Amino acid sequence: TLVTGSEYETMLTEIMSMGYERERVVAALRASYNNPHRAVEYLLTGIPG
Repeated sequence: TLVTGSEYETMLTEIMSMGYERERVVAALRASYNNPHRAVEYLLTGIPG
């Protein structure tokens, strides 16, 4: 099922509270495949590009 974006911004907001602006995590989503948890584990490893 497709995702308009809801969960997306919800990833941001969660990982957000975790000291991760919507952009770092969403971009992390672009780098996480849309996943949030991975989005932050990404926030960690450090955005390669």
